[PDB]
Amino acid sequence: DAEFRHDSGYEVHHQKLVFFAEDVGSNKGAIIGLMVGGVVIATVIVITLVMPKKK
Repeated sequence: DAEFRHDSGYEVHHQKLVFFAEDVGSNKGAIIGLMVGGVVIATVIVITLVMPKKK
């Protein structure tokens, strides 16, 4: 039993982008730190997809 419990997608897992973060960030704060970083790095890429079609 592990499939009906309310936290099944956290109790049971396999591949996820945060497991690169777990590699560089020493600790939880830095591991989410880095994932919030990732959203800032991916948001800048999305801005620059848009300015060459708009300008």
